[PDB]
Amino acid sequence: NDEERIRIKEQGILQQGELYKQEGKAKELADLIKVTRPFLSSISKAKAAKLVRSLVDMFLDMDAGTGIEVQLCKDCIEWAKQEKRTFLRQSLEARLIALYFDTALYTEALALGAQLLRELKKLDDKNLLVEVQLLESKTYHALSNLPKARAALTSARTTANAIYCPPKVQGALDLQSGILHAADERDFKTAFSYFYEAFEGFDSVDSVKALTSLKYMLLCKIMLGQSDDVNQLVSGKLAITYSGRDIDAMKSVAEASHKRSLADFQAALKEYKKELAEDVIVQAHLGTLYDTMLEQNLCRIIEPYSRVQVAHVAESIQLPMPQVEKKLSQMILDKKFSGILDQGEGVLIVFEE
Ligand SMILES: [Gd+3]
Ligand SMILES: [Gd+3]
Ligand SMILES: [Gd+3]
Ligand SMILES: [Gd+3]
Repeated sequence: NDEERIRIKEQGILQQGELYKQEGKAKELADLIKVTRPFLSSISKAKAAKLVRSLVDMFLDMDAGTGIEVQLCKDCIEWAKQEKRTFLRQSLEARLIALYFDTALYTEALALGAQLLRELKKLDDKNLLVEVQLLESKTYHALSNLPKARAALTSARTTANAIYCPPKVQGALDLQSGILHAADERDFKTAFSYFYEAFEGFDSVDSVKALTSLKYMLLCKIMLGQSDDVNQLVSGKLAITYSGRDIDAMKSVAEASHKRSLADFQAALKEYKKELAEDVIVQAHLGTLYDTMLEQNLCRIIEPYSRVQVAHVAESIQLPMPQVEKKLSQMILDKKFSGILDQGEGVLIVFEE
């Protein structure tokens, strides 16, 4: 009866907290957290955290107002400390770091991260340490500090060597390595391998992450100029399943690339504004991707000529000529093209490769 009426109670609380979340009543849920506190002392420290963690998770998926969200976390952490529930305090603090990150509150996502690690490093069961090291790698990268983001991730993967992780943890580790080889625009080749490991690892487990990895595999393939490969990849038995607007964007960019068409690439950037320009990681490579498209299109226009009017190239790509001259002279300077320019009577000469 008493091993029983407490179990029905745990259900009760979660279920009502669940109901508050659905009809979006943040105030009452903040109250539910405050009110359940006495109760928590009648169950194991371990079952306790489970409950408290579960509820704050409910609060943070509510659009409750960042400040109110952050408050509620500092409140529960405060309470956890003034109650000596260390494991839970720590795991609450980890959830707060996550919140700061998703909020763009990055200097504090570092400050708390800095604290919690000192603690976590001096202990066993490094599962949480991983969470936090990867979270650091994420936040350092969000702040543009590549070395210290690479540095944090190397730790994480080293920690994850002794343990055997859940696929979703593994997955995130491969997504990060993926992101970070790509970030300096320097190793799209191995960046791709991580994204493929990530994809292989997220597939049938977490399929938003799964889609994201695939998408990024495609990005890299494009970025390598290997956008022919893109079809065969999507084609394969497992990828098809993942059809959507994200995949259509990549296929559509891949296509502009194969066709060497800037006009198509402009078209695809604006039809797929959401899937591309608004994707933090894609958006990172759009700048230099834009260059390749311009160059490729220029090469395509130039290709039949051994000597061509700059005005002709300019009408053909539809850009002001002052600009178009400037670009071609840069390609010549940078050994990106084998020709020379008659600034005088407006002509570009092309040499036998
Ligand atoms: Gd494998
Ligand atoms: Gd190939
Ligand atoms: Gd539209
Ligand atoms: Gd004359």
